Amino acid sequence: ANLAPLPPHVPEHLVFDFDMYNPSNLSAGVQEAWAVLQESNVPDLVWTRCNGGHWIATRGQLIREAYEDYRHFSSECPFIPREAAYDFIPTSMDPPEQRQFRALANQVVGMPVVDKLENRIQELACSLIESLRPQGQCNFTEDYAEPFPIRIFMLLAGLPEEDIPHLKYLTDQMTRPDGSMTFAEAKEALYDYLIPIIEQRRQKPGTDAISIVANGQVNGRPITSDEAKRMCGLLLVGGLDTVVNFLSFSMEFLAKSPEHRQELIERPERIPAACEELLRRFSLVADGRILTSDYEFHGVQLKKGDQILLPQMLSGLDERENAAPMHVDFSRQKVSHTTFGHGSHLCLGQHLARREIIVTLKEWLTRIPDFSIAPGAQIQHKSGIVSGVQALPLVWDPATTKAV
Ligand code: HEM
Repeated sequence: ANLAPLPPHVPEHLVFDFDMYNPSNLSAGVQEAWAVLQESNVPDLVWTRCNGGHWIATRGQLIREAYEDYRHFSSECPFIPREAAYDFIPTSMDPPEQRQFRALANQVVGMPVVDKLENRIQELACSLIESLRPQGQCNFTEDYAEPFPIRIFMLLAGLPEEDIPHLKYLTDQMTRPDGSMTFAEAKEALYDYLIPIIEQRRQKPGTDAISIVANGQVNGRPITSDEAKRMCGLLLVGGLDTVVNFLSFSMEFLAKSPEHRQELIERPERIPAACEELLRRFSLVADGRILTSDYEFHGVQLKKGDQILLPQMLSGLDERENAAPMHVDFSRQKVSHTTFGHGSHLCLGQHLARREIIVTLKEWLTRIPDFSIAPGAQIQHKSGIVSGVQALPLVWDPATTKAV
């Protein structure tokens, strides 16, 4: 059944064979499918024999504690299964070194860059939405959710419009390969692309993200072209699949809940709070760490080299962290989640992501206030490191919409 044999140190009462790439209840919705790990008969910390065999922490308190404890729970191997070539920076690095590359990456996506970009972000959203508005329909995932983050990256990185189809193909192969290329081939292709641009902006710098990363200082010396390509790499792929799929869950829910749409139409000042609460409800990342040594964690013996999945998705859904966690309530006094992670790798794009989400909601709801799922359509989710939405066919009446 693809169950790896149970390591001898793992007690049988801790075994719960969850499959993170194919969970049992997927058709109920992917968050609901993962929430099974939080039923009361399910221990706080379990081992699944799926996918090579690995721990899962199922409660927000454990998830946070392990993300904090990078000395036991290392990022050198963050993906399950173990045999899954990933050299992006700073994602596979622990502190101390991680902190250098992080401060550099922060100069390109940090809050003040985000404030600088806000209306470029709005102008992109408006032109995307305006072109769909008179059609009375779209595949949201395909027609807005994908083109939007990749266009934001071209803006940040100072890259030409004409490169978008090829860059999007390459990033698409990394996360949903059609078979043309291996992951390594897509990566090297991506590197082929970025190397000359980095070399040149080392020499004639702009005020764009590649210029900033190329001309950076690590541990007292300049960044190597290799380190630069591997950072620039993460800056591209880190903001695509997450944003594309998050925007999709959020639009799917809004299309299914006219009352929540109405609330934001009538009170657009609530849109930043609604953004936070959507990020809790439709959280969607689950990566992991590797044990640096033997370690007893909450009464459970963990072995050096064990992988442990620490699902960022699960902290906000945990009923010990938020009451009625499946209920969407834009007025939650305390929205608690780890949707952007927790600890030293906390999402560097978190400020860019919130602006992307806020602007999307504000702009869509004012131009196309009333929209629904396409009659007959059943929305299908998918599950993995980044869970998401397969497609989102939306429809509206063009007469009910505003040219702005
Ligand atoms: C809904 C949108 C997003 C979500 C849910 C999300 C989620 C996450 C999570 C959970 C991590 C930490 C992973 C770990 O600890 O192993 C992370 C890291 C990171 N994210 Fe995001 N992210 C989003 C958007 C973005 C965007 C728009 C960018 C900008 C390009 C970005 C850039 C990064 C980078 C560079 C890291 C590495 C931080 C480090 O290792 O120090 N993210 N993100």
